[PDB]
Amino acid sequence: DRPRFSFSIAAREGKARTGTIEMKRGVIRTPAFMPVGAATVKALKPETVRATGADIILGNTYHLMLRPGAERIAKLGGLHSFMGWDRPILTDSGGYQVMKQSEEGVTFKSHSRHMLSPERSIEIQHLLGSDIVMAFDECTPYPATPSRAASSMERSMRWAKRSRDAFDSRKEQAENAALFGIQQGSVFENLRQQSADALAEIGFDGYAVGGLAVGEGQDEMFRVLDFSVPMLPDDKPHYLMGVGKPDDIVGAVERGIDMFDCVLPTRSGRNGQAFTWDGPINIRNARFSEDLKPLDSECHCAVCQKWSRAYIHHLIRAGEILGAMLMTEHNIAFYQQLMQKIRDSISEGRFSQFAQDFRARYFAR
Amino acid sequence: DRPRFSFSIAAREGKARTGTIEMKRGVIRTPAFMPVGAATVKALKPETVRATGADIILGNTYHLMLRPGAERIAKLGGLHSFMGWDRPILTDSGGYQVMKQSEEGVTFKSHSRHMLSPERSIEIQHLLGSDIVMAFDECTPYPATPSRAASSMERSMRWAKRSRDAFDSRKEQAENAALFGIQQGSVFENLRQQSADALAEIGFDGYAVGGLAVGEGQDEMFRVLDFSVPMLPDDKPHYLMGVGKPDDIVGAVERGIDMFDCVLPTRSGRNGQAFTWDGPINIRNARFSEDLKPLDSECHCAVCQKWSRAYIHHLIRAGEILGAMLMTEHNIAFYQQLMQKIRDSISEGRFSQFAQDFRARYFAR
Ligand SMILES: Nc1nc2[nH]cnc2c(=O)[nH]1
Ligand SMILES: Nc1nc2[nH]cnc2c(=O)[nH]1
Ligand SMILES: [Zn+2]
Ligand SMILES: [Zn+2]
Repeated sequence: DRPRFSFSIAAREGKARTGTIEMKRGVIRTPAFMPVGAATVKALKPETVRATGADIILGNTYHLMLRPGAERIAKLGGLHSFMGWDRPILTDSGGYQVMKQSEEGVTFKSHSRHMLSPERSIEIQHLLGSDIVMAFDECTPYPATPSRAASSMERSMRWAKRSRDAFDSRKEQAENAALFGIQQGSVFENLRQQSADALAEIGFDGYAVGGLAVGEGQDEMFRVLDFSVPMLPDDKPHYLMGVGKPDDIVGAVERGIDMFDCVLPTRSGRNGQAFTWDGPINIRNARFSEDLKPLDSECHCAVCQKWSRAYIHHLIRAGEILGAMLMTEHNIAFYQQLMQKIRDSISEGRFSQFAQDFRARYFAR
Repeated sequence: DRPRFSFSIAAREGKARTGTIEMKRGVIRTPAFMPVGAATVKALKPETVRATGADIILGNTYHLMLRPGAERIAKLGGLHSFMGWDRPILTDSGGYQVMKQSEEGVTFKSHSRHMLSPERSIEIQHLLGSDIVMAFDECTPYPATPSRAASSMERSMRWAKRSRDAFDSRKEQAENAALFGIQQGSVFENLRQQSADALAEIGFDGYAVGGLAVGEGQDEMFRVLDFSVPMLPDDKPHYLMGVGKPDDIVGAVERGIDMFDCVLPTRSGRNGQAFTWDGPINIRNARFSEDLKPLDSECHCAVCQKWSRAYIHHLIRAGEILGAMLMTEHNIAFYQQLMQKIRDSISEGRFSQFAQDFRARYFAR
């Protein structure tokens, strides 16, 4: 009864947009942050992930195809049933993480040798029962010569067409899921343009900006976004893969990005870093040992309603699992509250002021 | 408004009893199992601990006096506030875990040298804000000569009197908390009798059987319980410290024990062992990789409502925190459901049949 995929832009401010993606398993409010999930968002039950405000999570073809295996997950009823998350899941395509390359695909050894190709990647994502399927692309190293960036991007575009065809051949997948293409081209405007043109000629439900989670720094990332995002179709979602810190997200939204994923909130949380509106803090630091305030005194999350910095400091220093649980829940909730403030401010025509106020306070520390 | 400590026996069957302990922070249904908590029941939020049915948890003087420190916990508002558990907490006294002994107390080095004595143990437990305070006792090694068991037990009884006096001197503690004595005497009936007599002459709110979590095996433990529990005052709770496996608990209840604590459900859970009515299972075993049944198909816990053996097998093999969370919640819930079945069967006059049926199925596997 519900739409397969319908993106609607409710409001804009500059290049920023806010809206919704309606899918069969739920609505995704944009700009959106996707928590990253080995068939788990680390240290969180799915109900807790949802309680933080997340509408969609990310799963990884590369990990799940090895453990527990794609056919096995399908036999067990699909990834949603397996992990107990009934809302949308976006799966990355696997070629990027895994990085022997050839025109056919990539061969690799598990940490046993396996192969991935556009066709196999689409099939794996089908067996998992993904809602948003990513085209199978190639990682371009950074830095790269223009010529190597070009040949990598061109192979990715041929693989994008193969991904489109494989997805469209599987009628249940094409009826129930969406397919996103991935723009490549390293930091080079002409290659980014050729990549955007190729992807739009194939046609996708959404367009990711790939190849920018590669250590280039925020200034260069923003420079590339400045020219790259306008090349993508305006009427489809724009997904910046693997980004990022809170300020990266704000600046990327200012440049027209609608969707994000990053391991930072989960990974940092486990390692004692909590995100706050006054910047990140390292909860293991001695200065928190008697601090009865919550991690952030404006955060609405359940952790900040119930436990102090002092307690969480104690747990993390003791290596206690509950410490990782509480830090991760707070960090994912912080990211979701950031996205909510972004959405509300764009809707209300005050996103420019929000971004300025956010940066002033976040970097004052 | 609520009672400091009121034990009522509602029903009996043989030596088994069922009833309630009313305290200021809540009611404890007996026979009771206390999950063990570094100011956390490992991998569980307090609300989850409560959702499993637990009425009371155990905390440890020895660990908390070093990390984060007893004065520090008191400055932060007490252990209940610090960890977010508002119901009763029983604290062990520290002398046992820590095991230089003298009549004054025990000196030890942290894994810095510290001292514990009856007076300091009571003070630490006061600073933590414990509801049930344990007398400061000595660990008798197993095996022990009769003479060494006697001298150890006698020192423990002198320390029990010092514990009583220190507790009674602190009027807020004596008004709001309860004090339990600990019977010692190794495996020797005459020493167990002398110990029970000394404790009853001092007078306590409850009586623990100490010195039986020492590797003697179930047959010998039961033999000692057979004569030791009847020596304790009938009208106060009987607490078997550090026990045990499900069958240990059932047999100990048959011998008049009302309260238990053990790390098994939490520790085993993290290491992949799940308790079921058909005995323990090792969820990492290959036989569970495609098993869509829950950990136990009769268990009422939230884990068994929502996730399969196959998923939990995957999580534990992957080293995922959620695996430890789910295993621990299920195991603590299993223990609580065991206690509930024990309480109901005693109340209904069918505990003998329950124990027989339980053992037949648990050991059939
Ligand atoms: N498939 C894919 N995933 C990514 N995650 C971060 N960057 C990328 C990329 O370029 N491609
Ligand atoms: N204090 C104390 N704690 C225990 N836990 C298990 N056995 C004992 C004991 O004999 N004394
Ligand atoms: Zn928070
Ligand atoms: Zn269960």
